[PDB]
Amino acid sequence: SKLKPFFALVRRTNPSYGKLAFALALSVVTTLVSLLIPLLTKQLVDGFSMSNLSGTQIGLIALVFFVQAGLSAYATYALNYNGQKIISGLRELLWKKLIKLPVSYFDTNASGETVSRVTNDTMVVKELITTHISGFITGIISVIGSLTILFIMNWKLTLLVLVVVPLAALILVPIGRKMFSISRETQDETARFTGLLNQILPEIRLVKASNAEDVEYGRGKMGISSLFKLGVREAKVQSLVGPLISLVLMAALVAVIGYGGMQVSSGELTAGALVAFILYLFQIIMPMGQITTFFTQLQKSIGATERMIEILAEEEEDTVTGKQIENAHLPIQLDRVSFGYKPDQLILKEVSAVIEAGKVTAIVGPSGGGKTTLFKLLERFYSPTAGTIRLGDEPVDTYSLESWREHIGYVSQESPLMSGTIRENICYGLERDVTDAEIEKAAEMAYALNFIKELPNQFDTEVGERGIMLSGGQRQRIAIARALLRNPSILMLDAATSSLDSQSEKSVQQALEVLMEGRTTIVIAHRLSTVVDADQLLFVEKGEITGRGTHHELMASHGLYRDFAEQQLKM
Amino acid sequence: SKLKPFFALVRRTNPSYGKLAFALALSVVTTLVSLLIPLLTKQLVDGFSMSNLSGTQIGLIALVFFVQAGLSAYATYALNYNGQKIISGLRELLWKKLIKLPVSYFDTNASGETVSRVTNDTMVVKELITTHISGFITGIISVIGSLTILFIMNWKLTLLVLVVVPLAALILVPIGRKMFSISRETQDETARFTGLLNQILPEIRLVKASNAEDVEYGRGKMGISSLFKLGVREAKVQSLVGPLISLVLMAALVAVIGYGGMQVSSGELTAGALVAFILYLFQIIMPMGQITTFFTQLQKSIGATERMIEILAEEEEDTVTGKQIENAHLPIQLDRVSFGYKPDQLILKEVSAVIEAGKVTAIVGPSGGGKTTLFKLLERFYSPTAGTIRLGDEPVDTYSLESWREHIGYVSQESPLMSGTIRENICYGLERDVTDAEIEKAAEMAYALNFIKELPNQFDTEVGERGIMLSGGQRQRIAIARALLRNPSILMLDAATSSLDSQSEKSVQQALEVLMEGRTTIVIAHRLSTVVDADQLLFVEKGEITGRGTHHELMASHGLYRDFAEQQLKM
Repeated sequence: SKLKPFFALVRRTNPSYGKLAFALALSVVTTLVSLLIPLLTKQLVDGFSMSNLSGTQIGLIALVFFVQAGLSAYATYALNYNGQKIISGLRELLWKKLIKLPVSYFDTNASGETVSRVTNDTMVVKELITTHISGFITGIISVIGSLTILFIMNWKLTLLVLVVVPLAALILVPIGRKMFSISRETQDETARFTGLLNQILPEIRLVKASNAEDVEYGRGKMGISSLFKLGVREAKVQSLVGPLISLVLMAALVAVIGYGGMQVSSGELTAGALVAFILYLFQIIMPMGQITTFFTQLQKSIGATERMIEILAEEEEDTVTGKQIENAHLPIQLDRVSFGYKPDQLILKEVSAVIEAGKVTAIVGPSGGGKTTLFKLLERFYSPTAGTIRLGDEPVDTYSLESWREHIGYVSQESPLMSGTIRENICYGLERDVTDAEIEKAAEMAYALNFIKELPNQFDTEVGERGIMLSGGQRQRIAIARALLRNPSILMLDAATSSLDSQSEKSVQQALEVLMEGRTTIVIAHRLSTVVDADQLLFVEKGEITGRGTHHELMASHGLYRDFAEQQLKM
Repeated sequence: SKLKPFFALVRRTNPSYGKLAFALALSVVTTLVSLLIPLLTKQLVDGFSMSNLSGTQIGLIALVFFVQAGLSAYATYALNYNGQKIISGLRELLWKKLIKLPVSYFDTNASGETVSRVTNDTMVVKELITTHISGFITGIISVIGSLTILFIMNWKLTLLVLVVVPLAALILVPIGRKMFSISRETQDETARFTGLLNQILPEIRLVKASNAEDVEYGRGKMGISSLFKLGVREAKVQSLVGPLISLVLMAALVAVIGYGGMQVSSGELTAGALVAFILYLFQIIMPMGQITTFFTQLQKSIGATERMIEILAEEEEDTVTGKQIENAHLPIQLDRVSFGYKPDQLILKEVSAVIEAGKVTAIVGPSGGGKTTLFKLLERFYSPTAGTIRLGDEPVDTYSLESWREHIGYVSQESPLMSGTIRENICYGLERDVTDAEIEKAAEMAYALNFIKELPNQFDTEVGERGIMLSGGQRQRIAIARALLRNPSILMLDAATSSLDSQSEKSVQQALEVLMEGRTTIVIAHRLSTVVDADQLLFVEKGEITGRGTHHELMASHGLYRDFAEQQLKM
């Protein structure tokens, strides 16, 4: 059944089903060659006297090894190469989907867990396909055909003793499991002792100050004594297991080998059959581990595939919405917007607001209310189900979300840089324009080129893999220049105006007030600089609008009664 | 040479020599028995038909096996039991040392590395001693005896073949090493890709703002392409190495046992000898690897051995210093006190100050000032070298430090508590007095019976692993109450007064003041409650005494002014 999802995925990785079959059959004939190997040695033993035909048989055996090696090598290379093509396809599709579609909240599920899933689960799937789909088939064919050749070579003989030996081995194994259990308890208790020590040391200050080194020495002694008793336990078990292991194993080996010798010395027809038997039981034992490993890893592989298809399931979309985009200059309207999170959580309720077009307007929200949610609603990652943010007499959703975000003036103080150089900022500003060679021209025009440390270079200025060797204000003004470059039509502001002085704060304030004056400006912050800057301001509390109007007597009085208490809470 | 420190440490262990000798000789006996084993099988197989007397012979085989197993078991039990005894001795010595002598500075080295040192190095030493000394002697004996009896068995034919086969194995090994290295290069690029994805992920919100989804899709595709490139090389190397490994190993084994069979059909010196040789050959594989293991872990542990003596190296002093402490109510004097963390560092320079008996004391310190080291040397954890700290005309260096230490009391900022219950703190308030059964009544006197009458249980109420069951305020109050009761002479702390408000702050302040109408106090906190409760107010700057005099006028003029007024403005 799970083969259905597994094959669905490998079908999503579409083009190598014939080469894989080639590889599998070549591996099969490889194992058959390995089966052949003993018999030529058997003939060699049969010759036994002269060197000429013995030399010919040596030639044959060397040739057959060489064929086995070459063909097996080709099979393995083909298998792994195809598998790496497969894994390339998997990662390509997965990354494409995972970046393109899934709107913000899904990556809100987790951060490192997703990329971890991708990496490790892809690796497991690939190793599975190539190594284990080889190994299981080759080994099972090997072992069944091998016991068959044993039946042919040996009757109701020294193959029966062989098959009863692992009976005793299975009787053996649980003893090793018990040893493993005691070992587990051992590192468990050692970790306990380590934790006790970790607790004790940092407070050595109070320990000494109390003159209580003696009771602590006693605590250590107790812990050590407990570890000592457990060590004695492990000792007893280890001693009664190990020699028992050696006993049973060596004894069974002696039984097998010496009973074969009993056959050969008796004149039974087993002397080159004996060398065949030893070689060939060797080839028998070699591949059992592969069988067991496949049996184990199948479960994890299938779970991984389930995870993969789960990640592939969900969907999102952006230009698909429409093309009804216009000049995008109209007041933003929130109409009875109640949609928040999952319809059963309901973090929002009927939130309605009117912000005039081309007007600087900020918001104020509580630390733990709905301010961040209203932020993510203005930036419109969430899909309003109950509420409606009115724009353009209801094409607000209808026109391309890509076109709308193409008008967005996104900015935030937290935002570091994408890895690389300064040019990549405007390359991100690319919208099939590339801004030609108006890139540095605009950098100059809007104050950005005046500022990145006298432009050490226009392209070689490496912003950093992470961006450490640059400060916050620098990157924030880089971003504001980027947004001014993109489209200076609709501006949002997280108000990246924090501790960047009174030089850079006013710098970005005039940047938004001059370059972005007539067009729409939206601010979200906590300080009074933004509330006095904005022409209109609204206030949000318990996930509901609780303030409106201009910001002079209105917001002063809004403060005075309750918002002043809120501010005093902030300080 | 290094065996001399090894012997010195295990001599610090002391009682084991004879028992270890017994065990080692027993293991030698066992390995000789193992050598003996297959000769019995050879006698049996050369017996040959006539399973009757074969019964007696195989019974002799069985008894030899049984005595081998039992002797080996006793050997292993003795080895591990003794080794655990040495581990006990080491752990007790390290713990007694570490807790008792090392003054705070040795811990200021750092914390976690020391406990990791302890646990891991003890484990390594145990494993070394017992497993690897036994194994090294066992293996050398086994392999040498094996080669000798193999001489005596087949001479020039079998030994030459056997010796030359590991020659081809050594030919093999470097290719396996190269495969391993390329595999490591493989995980290197996997981690590179992982880090790229990790970096890009919050950059998903950034790019969804920035609309460069195709740009990042491309970035991921180049990353995947690089991984695919490397995978091709990994594939080629794996394909080359694998078949070559199988080739050499299987073909050489063919050579060996087939030459045996060639001889067998040759009617040379054969039959059970083949059966004998086979057993001996396996008698090599179990020992061989152990040699390798011993040849590594030793040096590992020997460094641990060095590490051990290093911790054992440090020495320190206590109550063997002397005894002169009895009223402990004389003014303390700081006379030219000049010693930082190290004489060369000179964090502290000739600081001189006066504190009269019973006077409250408050110390004002900056973040970068030597305020912490000043407090630590008041704790007398920083040994005076040049300067002199003396109350009672320099007995500080004559009487025992711990004596002054019970005569003083301390509580820190965080003020955690010993793992366990209420009994931890109160019983730590014991100095052979045992404080009868008034501990709870005294706690009541010190306003500590609040959480006695909480009473989840008087003694059974347990705080958890660390003590998170309680809160900062209640832990602070219980600890201070108990310790101040325990030590009513000098009184000292860093004022663990916090956001524990006005109820806890005032209550604990008045309680400690009740503890000290006739007792001396000193505080180095960073607020103003203790200073206005203090009659002398002092400041530290650059490891130098400044800002002395009475609180109100003198501090407002100079002490509480200057940088303190500056940071008050910063408040």
